[PDB]
Amino acid sequence: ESDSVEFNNAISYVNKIKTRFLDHPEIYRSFLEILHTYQKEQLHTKGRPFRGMSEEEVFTEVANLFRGQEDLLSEFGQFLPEAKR
Amino acid sequence: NIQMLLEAADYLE
Repeated sequence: ESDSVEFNNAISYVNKIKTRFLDHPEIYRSFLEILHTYQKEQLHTKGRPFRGMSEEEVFTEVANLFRGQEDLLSEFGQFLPEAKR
Repeated sequence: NIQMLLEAADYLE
């Protein structure tokens, strides 16, 4: 995976998101904080139970951001496991 | 999959 299509595939997602909300920079920060939050609720040595986090939450937070604008949501969903149908 | 997106942000930034 030196530079698989998936790599540029991901970059395109983040890029488009940036160029999309050029007027609303605050949006960019949030999205990144979402994926970032995931990482936070992972470390801390042993994964002791305490309402952690995973892909499910990230999907919600990002969805909350891109409300109505499910266009970008579709891209994010591609990475996440497809639900029913 | 998240690794690519999360990492992607750093690339552009």
